[PDB]
Amino acid sequence: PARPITNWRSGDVVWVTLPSAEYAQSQSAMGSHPAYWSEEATIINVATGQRAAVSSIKWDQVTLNGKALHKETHSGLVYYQLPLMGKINFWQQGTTKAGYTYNYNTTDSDSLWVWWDGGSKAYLYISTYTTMLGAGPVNITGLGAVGPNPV
Repeated sequence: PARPITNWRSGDVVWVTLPSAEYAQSQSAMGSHPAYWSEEATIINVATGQRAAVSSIKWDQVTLNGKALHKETHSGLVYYQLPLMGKINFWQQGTTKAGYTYNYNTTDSDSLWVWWDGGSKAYLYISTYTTMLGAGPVNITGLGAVGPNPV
């Protein structure tokens, strides 16, 4: 059977869709820097072909290289980190209008962050510098390579 969507490995390719994404000026888990986020996001492991709604995944069971994801609580809410190698690339769905991240001209690598209440609701966040794709709602597609476990 195919590797489950909850099992990630370094070097995996992650394709994400953020339907009706909204702009947040300050993402608590991203150093209070801006982010686009969606509550109807889907996540795809491109090489394995497996996929699921982000809100369908139990994020405290997701692993990267067999290790639980790093998690942080900010203002009482829990966020889970899927680190990348390189940056997160995103654009307006169906267009060539690209977004860019907060650290758009640094050598910093990005991370996907997921808020999960422990039930069947979850928000996917991607770093953005500003409202270059609008304040929302805007359909956004994202693409990254899963990175190593954070020290």
